[PDB]
Amino acid sequence: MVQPINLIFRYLQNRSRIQVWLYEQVNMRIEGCIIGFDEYMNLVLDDAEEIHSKTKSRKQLGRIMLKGDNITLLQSVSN
Amino acid sequence: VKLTAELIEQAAQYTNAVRDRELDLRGYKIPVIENLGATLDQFDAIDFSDNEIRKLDGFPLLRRLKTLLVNNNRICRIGEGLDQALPCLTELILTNNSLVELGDLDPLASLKSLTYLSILRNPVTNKKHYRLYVIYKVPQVRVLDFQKVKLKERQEAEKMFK
Amino acid sequence: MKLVRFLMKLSHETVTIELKNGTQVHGTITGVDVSMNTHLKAVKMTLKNREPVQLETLSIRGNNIRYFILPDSLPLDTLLVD
Amino acid sequence: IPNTAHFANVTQIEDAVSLWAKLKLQKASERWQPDTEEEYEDSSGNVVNKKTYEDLKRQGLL
Amino acid sequence: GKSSKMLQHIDYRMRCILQDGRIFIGTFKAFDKHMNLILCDCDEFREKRVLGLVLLRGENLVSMTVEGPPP
Amino acid sequence: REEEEFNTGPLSVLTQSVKNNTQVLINCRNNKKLLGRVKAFDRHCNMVLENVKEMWTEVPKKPVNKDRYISKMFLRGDSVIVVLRNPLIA
Amino acid sequence: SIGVPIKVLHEAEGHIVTCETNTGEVYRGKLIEAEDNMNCQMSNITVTYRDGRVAQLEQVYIRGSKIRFLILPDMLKNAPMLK
Amino acid sequence: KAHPPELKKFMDKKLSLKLNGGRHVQGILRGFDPFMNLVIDECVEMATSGQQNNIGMVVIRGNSIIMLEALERV
Amino acid sequence: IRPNHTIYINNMNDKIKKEELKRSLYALFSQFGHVVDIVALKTMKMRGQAFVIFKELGSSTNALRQLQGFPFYGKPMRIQYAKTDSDIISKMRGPNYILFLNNLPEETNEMMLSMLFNQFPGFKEVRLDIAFVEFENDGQAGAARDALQGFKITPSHAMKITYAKK
RNA sequence: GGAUUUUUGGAGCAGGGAGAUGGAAUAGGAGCUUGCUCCGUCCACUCCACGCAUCGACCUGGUAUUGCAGUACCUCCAGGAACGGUGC
Repeated sequence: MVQPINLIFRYLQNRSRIQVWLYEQVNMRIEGCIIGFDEYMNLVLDDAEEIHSKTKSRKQLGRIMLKGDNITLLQSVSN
Repeated sequence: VKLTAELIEQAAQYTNAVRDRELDLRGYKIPVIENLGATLDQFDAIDFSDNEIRKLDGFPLLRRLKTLLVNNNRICRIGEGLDQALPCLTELILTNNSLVELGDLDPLASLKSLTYLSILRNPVTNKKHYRLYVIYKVPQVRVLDFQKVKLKERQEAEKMFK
Repeated sequence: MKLVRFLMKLSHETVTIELKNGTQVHGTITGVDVSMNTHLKAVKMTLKNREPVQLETLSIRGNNIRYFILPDSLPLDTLLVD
Repeated sequence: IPNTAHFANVTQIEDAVSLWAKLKLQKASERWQPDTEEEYEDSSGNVVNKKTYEDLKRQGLL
Repeated sequence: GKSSKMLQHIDYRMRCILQDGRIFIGTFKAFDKHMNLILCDCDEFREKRVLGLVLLRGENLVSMTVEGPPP
Repeated sequence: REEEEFNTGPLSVLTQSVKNNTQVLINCRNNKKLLGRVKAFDRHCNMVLENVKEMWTEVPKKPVNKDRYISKMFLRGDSVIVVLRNPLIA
Repeated sequence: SIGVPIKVLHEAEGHIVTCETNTGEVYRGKLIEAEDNMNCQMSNITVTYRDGRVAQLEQVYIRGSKIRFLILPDMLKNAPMLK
Repeated sequence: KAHPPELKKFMDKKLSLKLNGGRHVQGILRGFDPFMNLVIDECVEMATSGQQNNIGMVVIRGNSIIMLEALERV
Repeated sequence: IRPNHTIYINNMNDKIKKEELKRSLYALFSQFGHVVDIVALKTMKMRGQAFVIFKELGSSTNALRQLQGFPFYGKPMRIQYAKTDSDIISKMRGPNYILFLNNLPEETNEMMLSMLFNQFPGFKEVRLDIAFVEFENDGQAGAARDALQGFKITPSHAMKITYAKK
């Protein structure tokens, strides 16, 4: 049995780039490197980028504090 | 034993086989259907079988009334204000009644929501071209005497008496 | 401090409640619980682009109520003292 | 259930109804009920059939 | 205090309006802290839909009113 | 603990509205902005206000804007989206 | 700690019932597992949605978060549900 | 309180999960959580045109979980 | 087959909808009595057949006798008695005064005679190929004598019921 | 007792484009009635991209099943698409 909190801790220790999809919003997602987490699934992304699938654009913001109530799915990317 | 508010408040009401709120008013021998305002349109079907009602009239405004059981009665005339009191009346069972002429079916044409009508075991059904006259006078009815109305019967009703 | 104790002491008053779907129900507040369960008697409800309907009783939940409307002669200064 | 000395110091409902069923069975058993308890031999064959109750005899003699 | 708002309408036919615009008219038998309504032999109006015993959750409830006398 | 967090956090921005009797605006999720003086607040942002003015815009379903006034009202903290404090009472 | 509709849903496990979701999906079948948080796990279930896409699956699991209503048979509405 | 969901029988089984906004994924579950969070290793998501895209090990939260159908006989 | 409260009609039109056919069967059965339940399926095993369970057995017998071979949606349905008892009925359940019976089966017990006489209301007692049934009411005994004159019970023989003499 | 399955809400808003197309009986403004011209609100038809694909309910014709049960729904073929929702 693999826990999701242990997988999030392994992804934060590996410092790999992960993409987070929003809830009830399939057009725009976020992508970045998760540095830390909390009990409320609050992600701290360094040099994050908002990717819009409809317009095919990417806007960088930097240090972003994403709440866990909006992130619906999180996948690991190689970029 | 006339139909009053105390007889309607003491009558049994439950769910029928079609999952509709039906009140069983059978076994009362009411000579005239009246004092139906105590139900406050809370019943979807009316079970008035085995009664002595002579005219199907005197009913108040009930938008929830969709089925009316008038089987085993002596109904010989229909009221002209049936559409103003029951706009959502779709089921009308008038089997074994006292209807003899087709002219009593002329106030029944005002019910645009009526789709199922039963006029079996009546002397009006034994007359010549009774089904064609019922199809021509009431085009909104789809099932007449447990029989589906076809296009050929509608064409025969629209051809004659046009 | 707690708004539930202030809302529970507003019984026998003709108020109005506007929901999130645009339906406004005006009536006399008769029962208020800890979960803001508003039980009113002889209320009038008007939905979005619909006709107003009068009911003898109504029970609206606390999560479905968006805003409230109190009369101007309501003692809000005296009812705020716990 | 009638009030008798049998239903004394009994305070619960179901106990009372069960003891009433018991007393009913006992008394109804110990009476003499001629309708079901009787041996008639009808004159239909007049030398047979003594298993006739008190009701079948009237039906045969009617 | 008394909490008799839900106990007075017990074993009675009530019509509850949903958030999407549906209306379920059924006999309210029991409730809970999450306002879970159990409507035995309920009808769905918006057309008539035969449902029967429908256990609707309290999250999709908006308003409830009395429909008629108890059966 | 609770009083220090209410007087030192964001709720102090509400507590400056009831102590000094200032006017603040509340933008809700129904595209309506109500400007008024906050009279009673709570931990769940239950705002009971007096002398409120609510403005919005509506379509015939060109559209047009509209506004109205209420003597005393109460709004729950769920529908409150934005709360802005500005020196508008002076 | 356990509600009476929760107890009625737990007592109706093993009967042919249906669960209509908030999106309109109706999972129908035998209720194999029914927890206190309205978690309905069914075996040999059938999907009849408001979309109408009727299919048959071996196992389905619908949580109580997006569950709108539940249609149960009237075999348990008489006893011991009479209060 | 805080009872975990009954996900012991669906462990290491290929199931299809539905997420809000009309999302569909298919993969093998690798664990459970009391907050209904599921870890799907080697998951494949269905696009709008119908093509399947492999996203690898993903984590789906319980706030957007709609329905999980087991494609294997348990 | 013994008469029961549930009457099963078969050889009907299976092209109509299930709810419309159930409503038509309820409207047909409402003229003879109160219909308690209507069981109608459209599967491959129960295609084109349905049944109506009523409160009284006499209304179901009158509906089976009157609507025997009646045209229903173009096809003449055949009505008959049910083989087993209904679940709803099992859940809800749990001239002269003396009548002379002749040519009665010896294998029938007193419970079968009580179930046969239960179409009439409550009688005084029963006496047991000859039998004597005495009722408490004169009209009930007359209706039982008029109903059991040639009844369909144990069809290897014919049962005859007549009024007793003085 | 406002941080994922119930009560302090992730809800709000808008229905593709064109055509010397058609109508506001009593309800638009301006060129300061009436007639005409212009511009930010619908329905009916036609054209491109019957908006698209899906399944359920449903209507016509042909066709198969005669079977004793407590039910999401129940034969198949072809045409039409009045309805529902899903993703773009």
